Amino acid sequence: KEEGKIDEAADILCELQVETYGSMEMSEKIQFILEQMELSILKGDYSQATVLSRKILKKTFKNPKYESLKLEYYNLLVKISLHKREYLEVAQYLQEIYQTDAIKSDEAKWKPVLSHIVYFLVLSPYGNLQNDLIHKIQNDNNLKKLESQESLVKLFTTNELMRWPIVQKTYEPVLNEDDLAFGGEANKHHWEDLQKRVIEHNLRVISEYYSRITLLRLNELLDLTESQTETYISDLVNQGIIYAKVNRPAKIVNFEKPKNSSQLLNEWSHNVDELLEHIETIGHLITKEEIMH
Amino acid sequence: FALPFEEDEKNSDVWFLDHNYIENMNEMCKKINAKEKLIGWYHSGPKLRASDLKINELFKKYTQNNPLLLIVDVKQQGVGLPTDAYVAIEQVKDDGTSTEKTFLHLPCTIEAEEAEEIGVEHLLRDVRDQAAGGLSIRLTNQLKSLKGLQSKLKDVVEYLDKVINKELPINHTILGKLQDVFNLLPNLGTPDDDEIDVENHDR
Amino acid sequence: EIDTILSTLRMEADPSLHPLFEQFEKFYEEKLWFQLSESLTKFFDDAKSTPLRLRLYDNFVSKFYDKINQLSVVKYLLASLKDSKDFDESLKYLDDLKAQFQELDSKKQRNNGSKDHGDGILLIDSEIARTYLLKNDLVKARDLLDDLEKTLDKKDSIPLRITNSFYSTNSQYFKFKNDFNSFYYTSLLYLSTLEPSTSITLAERQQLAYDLSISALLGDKIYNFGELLHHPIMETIVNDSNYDWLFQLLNALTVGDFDKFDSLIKVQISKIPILAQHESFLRQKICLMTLIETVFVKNIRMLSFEDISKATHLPKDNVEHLVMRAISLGLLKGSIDQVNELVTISWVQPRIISGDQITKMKDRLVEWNDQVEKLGKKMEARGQSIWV
Repeated sequence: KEEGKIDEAADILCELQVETYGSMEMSEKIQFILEQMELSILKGDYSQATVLSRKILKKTFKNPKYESLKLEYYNLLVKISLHKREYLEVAQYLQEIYQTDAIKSDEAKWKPVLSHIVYFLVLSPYGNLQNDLIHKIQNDNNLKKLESQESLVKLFTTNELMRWPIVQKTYEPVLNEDDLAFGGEANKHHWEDLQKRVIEHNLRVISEYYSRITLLRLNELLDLTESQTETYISDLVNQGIIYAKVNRPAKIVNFEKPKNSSQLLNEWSHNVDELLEHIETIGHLITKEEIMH
Repeated sequence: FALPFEEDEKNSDVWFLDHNYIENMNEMCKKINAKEKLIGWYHSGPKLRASDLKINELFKKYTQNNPLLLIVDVKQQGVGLPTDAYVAIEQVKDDGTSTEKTFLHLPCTIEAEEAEEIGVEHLLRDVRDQAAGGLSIRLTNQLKSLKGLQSKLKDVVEYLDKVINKELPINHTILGKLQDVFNLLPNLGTPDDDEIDVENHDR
Repeated sequence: EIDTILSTLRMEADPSLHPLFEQFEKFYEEKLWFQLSESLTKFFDDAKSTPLRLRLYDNFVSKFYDKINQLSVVKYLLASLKDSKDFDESLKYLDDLKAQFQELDSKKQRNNGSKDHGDGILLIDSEIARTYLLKNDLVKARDLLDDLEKTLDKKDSIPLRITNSFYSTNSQYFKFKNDFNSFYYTSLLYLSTLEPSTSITLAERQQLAYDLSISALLGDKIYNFGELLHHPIMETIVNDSNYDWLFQLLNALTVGDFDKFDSLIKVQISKIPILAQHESFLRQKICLMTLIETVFVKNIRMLSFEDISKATHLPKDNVEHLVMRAISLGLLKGSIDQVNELVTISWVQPRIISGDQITKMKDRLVEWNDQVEKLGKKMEARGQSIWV
């Protein structure tokens, strides 16, 4: 490891554990697999590390002794997912660190763990599953004893409009200056990803709110030019979040959900019923006023 | 079951009611069926009173629920229900009004058991004027239903006049209800209407 | 006896406040303790700012606690500790009385057959939370408050006094944090449930009216501007100079006149750093108020942006934001055609309905009443043969 034969050393420990499991303790088989996983990050074979993790389960961390190992495992799985750039997964491993009995009780120890969650949850694509996860976070009071994390997360739990050159500037001397969020190295190339998140969140808002809008107007909002804006709507119609139709000459982009004849009329039946309940209760309070005066 | 109650003619604030009587009545009826407990007291109407508020508070001792005041009208007025129902509830209000005891209307419905309903059907044999049966009968209901609404709306119009010139009280519950009517009002000449015509051709 | 302790307070006060103490002692001798309650009340109104109030009451707890009315004693104790500048001391007295009832109602309830000590207990708990809000341990105060709130709603019929004190603690918390919105609703309950035998002074009340007006101006979901002006508190105080201009800001929003608003703001934003750090909230509010007003009063519910642009003195870029915000906050709901250039609103939030609006509401109703009646004659006419 110290030598240049670091690369040979990874292949050695790795091959071994396929056959061997011995008459070893629980604590030792896991101890060897954690070691093996690290080596394969260093060697740069991330796929090998993926194979390695699944031999032990997460039914072998229920015991309090194995918490030091539970934590080391949950930390490792993060570095793996970070390389393949799937942030949904990263946050969920970190969520379980926070849910650790050890981590939770100590003041100092919840602070970075929670902070780290917030950054990778937002960076995940914005879908239906995203919705329920970022609002669980929002409800916690640990987060409200901080203000730095709270300002970023708050933006995507509302369904307001927001614009990239503004969001970029706000957090530039806060969290772009904290590494393992934005502005690190690999994280310098994730500051560039933050752009996509803002747009894809905006399109949710805009579809619901505008039933019809000009495209020429749309490219301002998202802070894009025409080429970018069409691509991002097309992908997003396929994903199932929104349903839309986009016109290529440079006319109008209509966001809509299909509504049949029968459906529109059903709403119109319910209006009518509800109006007649309104009028009956009104007659009762008039009768009632005669008693008052 | 009846309680002996003698109600005065000099005032409405003066009444005799036997507390000792109520328990004896309850324990005998407990023997019959033991799912019966005090849930209020009936007034024979004809109309609501504010001396009933003081009586409500007395029945609140017995109850483990909030007393139902069931104005059972004995005058059979109106073609609809002869029951309006109310429960005494406590509120503050936006006016500057403290600790108010006041009665909020409850919608009235009727249900009957299987044995009870078929008792009615044995007694009566009438076809009713509010039934929705054959072509003729529904033709009658349709005209009757419409004229029903017409009567209630006309009252509202003359009630509005009576706030604003004859100084009846202004109340946010009454105004608030009318706002809702206007906001959820249907509209024609919309694409909703064009579709209604199309549905109309199919029928 | 008590005469000797009492004498010291009599020396220090005014000569004209000297006779008042002699009457308190006159009743004590005679053993009329209803009459002593009444006599005690008087001193407290015009001199709770004295430390003589404090003294007086301490001697009274010791020699009277089942003698004068129980309720009068605990109400005094709320007043007393507002006058004590010591908090450590405050905690000590609250806990002595609280402990004293627990043993006492075992004997007390059975022997008389009645008189509940749990009414005192709530009045006591209110003052403990109040003390932690004045020491500015805000985590502690809040958590006693959630527990207390569960407890009040359990008790079936709440005396106005208890719930009044609760609502005071709730007000004090929310303007320290400067959540304008949370404060507004809680103070509407405070002004309502207000006790007839005063304990919230005129002086206190005028600063509360002010606090409310600031909250309404700088908020973002307050549009009940008129209700405050129709409430006795403000009906009566419109006659003092520092209570001209503040209200004029609130009324500028109600009628939505931007000419009046821009000029007053120039002056007062300079004066008051609260309007200045919350400037952005303040600028938004007139334009939102305007949006919701125009749809509601009109029988149409589609408006061209041109009309909206002219009213709010905005470009088309900002009508589009304003409309979007109304939808987020939930003050209007609707959809936007930027291709027809309309905003078709489809729902309006119910709000306060004033003299002018009732007339507008009323006319709409006459038209539909007459419409059914005309229509009904034809339906009488047609299908004459059968009405069976």
